[PDB]
Amino acid sequence: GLPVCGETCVGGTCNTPGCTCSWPVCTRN
Repeated sequence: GLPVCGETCVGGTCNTPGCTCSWPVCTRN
């Protein structure tokens, strides 16, 4: 739930391990 992945996901997918797309920002927990 936290935007601490240093990654955006405009296209809908995140590449950082443990991160998922809270569109359009990658989040972890």
